[PDB]
This record gives sequence, structure tokens and C-alpha cells, in this order.
Amino acid sequence: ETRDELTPQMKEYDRAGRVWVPYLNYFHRPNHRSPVVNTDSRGFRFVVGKDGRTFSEFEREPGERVRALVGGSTVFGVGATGDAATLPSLLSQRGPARWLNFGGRAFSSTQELMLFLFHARSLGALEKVTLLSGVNNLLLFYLSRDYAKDYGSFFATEVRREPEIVLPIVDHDAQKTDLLHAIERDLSTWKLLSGALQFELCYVLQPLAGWVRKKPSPEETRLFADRQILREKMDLAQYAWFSKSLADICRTQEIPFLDMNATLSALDLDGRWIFVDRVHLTDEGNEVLTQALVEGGAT
Amino acid sequence: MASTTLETRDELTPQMKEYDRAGRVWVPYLNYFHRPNHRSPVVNTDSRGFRFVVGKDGRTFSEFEREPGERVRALVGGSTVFGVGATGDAATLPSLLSQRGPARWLNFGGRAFSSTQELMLFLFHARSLGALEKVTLLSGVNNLLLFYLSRDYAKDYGSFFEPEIVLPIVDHDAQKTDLLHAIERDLSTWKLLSGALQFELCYVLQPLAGWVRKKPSPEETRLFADRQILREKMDLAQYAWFSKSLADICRTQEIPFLDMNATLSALDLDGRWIFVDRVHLTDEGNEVLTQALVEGGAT
Repeated sequence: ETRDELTPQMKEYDRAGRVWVPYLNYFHRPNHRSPVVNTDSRGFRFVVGKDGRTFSEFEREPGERVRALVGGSTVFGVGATGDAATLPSLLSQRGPARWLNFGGRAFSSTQELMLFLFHARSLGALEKVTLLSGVNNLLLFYLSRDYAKDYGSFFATEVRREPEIVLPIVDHDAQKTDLLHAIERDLSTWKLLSGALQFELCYVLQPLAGWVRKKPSPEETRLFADRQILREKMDLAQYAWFSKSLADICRTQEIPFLDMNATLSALDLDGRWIFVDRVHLTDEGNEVLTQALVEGGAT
Repeated sequence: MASTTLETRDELTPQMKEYDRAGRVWVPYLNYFHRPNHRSPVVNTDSRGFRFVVGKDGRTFSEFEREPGERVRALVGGSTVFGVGATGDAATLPSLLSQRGPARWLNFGGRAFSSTQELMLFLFHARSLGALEKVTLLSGVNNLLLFYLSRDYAKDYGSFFEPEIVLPIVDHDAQKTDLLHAIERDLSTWKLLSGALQFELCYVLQPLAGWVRKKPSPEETRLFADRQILREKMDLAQYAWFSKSLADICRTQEIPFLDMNATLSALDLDGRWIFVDRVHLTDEGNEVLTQALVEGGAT
């Protein structure tokens, strides 16, 4: 099969496993061990710095400079061939400061914020939190049958089981705007935490294959050939609206904003193998993304 | 068959019928909140499930509505803040505090909430509230009660009403210090919010009938006659440990703390009808509590 042929590492992200967690609803199974992916006792992915030095369990020594990359599966590094090939590892291997992997597979913006609030007190002082996010809230909105504007939603809302707070959606395209509220509210909270914990904050719209203008590599073409939202609902008009909408939110709140889809389109990636699927990145993808992050002042 | 009479609950506390019917809905992340737009003589909730507050001159406040110049404070907690046991919205603590002035008080009581749910409810709605002068937390007991009802627990997250994050409890009494972590962690987030939103913060251990020294009223004697968790797990030894443990957390974080159980034991309430049940207050109880809160400097 193509996925096993070209991206064999994916069989291991299938086995990594999720567990139910109160409030968060889910996180990664802790203590997972494999050559591709390793998680510590709280479910956080290992980070690899220089010469194979591994960091986990919120370990922090004196004088260490620490930063946090927060997001979904792009931050976790689904599609990487190893812990060392993920963004936090690549960022740690370059810059002065080490980076924490606060990526949560399939997390919405609200789960990203909550994961940080649940553990912030164990991390020490952070210089910079970079948020690499956005796409999941758009995706899971269109995968939802019901939605609460004030709270948002998350993927496995099979968890839920006359007046209600979570209301049925009648027209996803006509009610789009409602999903922005959760992002704007979550960003406002990050802004509050930025000043209180004295870290710089940057919001980065994560890359989506259909939104990056790039002649695909032979590998990509074959991988994508194997659902109507990620298709029809996520067209370039959608990108136009979403990107603009998040840039407006961030500007109003004086949050540096960086749209990685536009950044990757401006680079010359024609024919380069960047994606293992429409959402996830290869090792080379992470290398390029990291380069663009550093370059864009988001690190 | 001999004629049937009203249950002691319906005869002495008929308003409890309305609290049974008021309703509870599922909400993501919070897991549950009050059914919105509920109408009854006893209890009313707005479009978000928050209870109505009655200010001076019988004026009702809801929907986070605010006028220019208003001084606003927030009472955050569980069913004691919500006002289960009251005969009307106007007999609840936020209403009693708003009538006294100088500020109007929001009812951020969530029925059955844990400390974590209380914090999340606030983080989900804070941006809509405007400036707050003081948040008063009236809480604690539920985290203890829910810990002893839980069969499983994740120390980093808590709980509410192949490896795992949520671990089974082997001995509640021996693992009971685990529940302090969630309280201390949430309080540190409150402490952080108090600085960023510039409001005063104060913690009040909510009353529990078994923890208040008071010769029972005749109503209370009938009502209490009818879960050992209340019988043996919440004994005076438990009260001693819990109260002292919360005092230590609050002193470390420089948060003013008030043990309402001790405050009420010191007053002359012998024979007075304070408790609708072991956890819920009468109207009279809310007046006593309000006076104690104001005199204690917790408002």
C-alpha cells in the first residue's frame, strides 16, 4: 500500500495511541516507546537537542533558555521519521533556546490553551510561546453536527452522550463566523498569559497542502490520490477568508501574525516532497517550515 | 391505604422541586452547565445558563449586561454560589451582595462544579464581563467530595461529576493529597489572572453542615433524617486536614483565605434554620453567609 510504501513511519503514529483525559477530553498515551515516536509520563513528545540529548518530563536546568511551540499534529510532528526530525527538535538544534513540544494531536485552539494552563506552572520561565494552529478549528467545525459558539468543539465529540447550549448547525458555510469566536477568545487569554508570564507571543497559521501554492512532488501526487470537506469546503476562498480573519484578530490584539501557507508559497518548493498527506509534513517539510519560522521572526 | 403526605423535602423545602427540574446540559470542556433560558418562580437562567441576579429596587441583571460606570464583582463557586436551596433568585448570595453594594455581583456559580470547572467557566467568559474589582471564590468542598466519589483520577487534571493518564484509586484516604494539586494549580492560575485583569482575589472555604458546630433547628433534624462519604469520609479530622491544607496553599500564594465553616461556628446560630440539606443553604443561611462574607472582608 502507498502509505506503507512511501511513509512507513505512519504505521507507528497509528499505534501511538490516545487516552481520555478530563476537560482536555484526550491526549497521547504516556510512556510510549518506538523508534519513530516517544512520549513521556504525561503524554508529551520527547525533544532531541544536539548530539542526541533528549529532553522530557519538563526537565529544566539552571540558566537554560526555554521556549514553547504549541499546536496540533503539525507541532507534535505526525509524519516525522523520529523525534529528532520534529519542529521543536529542529528549533532546539539551531537557536540558543530549547523548545518544548506542546503539540497535541488533533487539538483545537481551546485544547491547546488548556494543555498549557494545566502545566504552565511546571515549565519554568518561557521566553516565547509560538502558536502553530488554526486549521483544526476550521476542520472540526465542518465535521461537527452541533456547535456551541462560546465553547467551541473538538474532534471526538462522540464524547457527548429541550433547550441546549450546543446547537445543531443548519448551514456550515453560513455560520462559519461562529468558529472565529473561540479563536479570538483563546487568543485573548494567551495575550493575558503572555504579559503575566512575560513571554513573547506569536500566532502562526499552520500549513495546509491545498493552501500552499506548489507543484507537487511525485510522492505527494501518489499519496493524495489515496472526503468532501478537505476538498470542497477547504478551497482557496476558504483560505482567503480564514487567513484574513485571523490576521484581523491578531492585529486587533497586537499579536504578531504569520501565515505559513503564504510563506511557503513564496519559497520555491516545486517538486519538493513536503507533505505526507494534506495536513502532515515530512522531515524535509519540517526543515523548511523551521527555516521559515526562524526567518519570519516567529522563533 | 393510609393517606399519603408530602415528603419532608417537599413539605419543608418545596423550592427543591424546581431545582430538580431546572436542568443540566452537556457542554464541551466544561462537560456540563445549567440548561439555558429556564423560567420558574424559584430559579431563572439566561441564554448562557447563568443564574439571574436581582439588584436593588428589584432590578434583574443577566446576559453579562453592563452599563457605563457600573462597579462589578464576581462570586465564583459551586451550587452554594448558584443558590440551590434559595426560594428565589433574589435570595441568593450574588443578589444579596448586589443589594448591599457598592458593586453588583455576577453569579458565576456552577452547580456541582470542581475548582477546575469554575476556572474554565471564567476563562471562557471573562472577555465578555468587563472590568472586575474582585473575584471571590466560594469553593473547595466539591473537589473533596468528587475525589471520594471517583473510582479513577488524574492528579494533573482532576475529575468531575495499556498505560493511562486517568489512574484507578487504590485508597482514597491515602491518595487524598493528590486532590490538593488541582486546587493549588488552579489557584495559581487565578493568581495569575488577578494580576493580568487587575482584580482582587479571595478564597472562601464553602460551608458544610457537618463542619459547622450548631445545635440543629427542628426543620434540619427532620430533613437530615432520611453515600457514607458525608457520614465518615467528611468527619472533623477531614475538615481539619482540608481547612489547614487550603490555608497553607493560600498563604503560599499570598491569597486571602476565609474558612466559612469556622466563621459560622463562632456565630450564635443555635436552633436557626440554616441548611436545606447537608450542603445547601436556606434563605436565612444565605443572609448569615452574606453578613459573614462582608464582615470577614471577603467581598
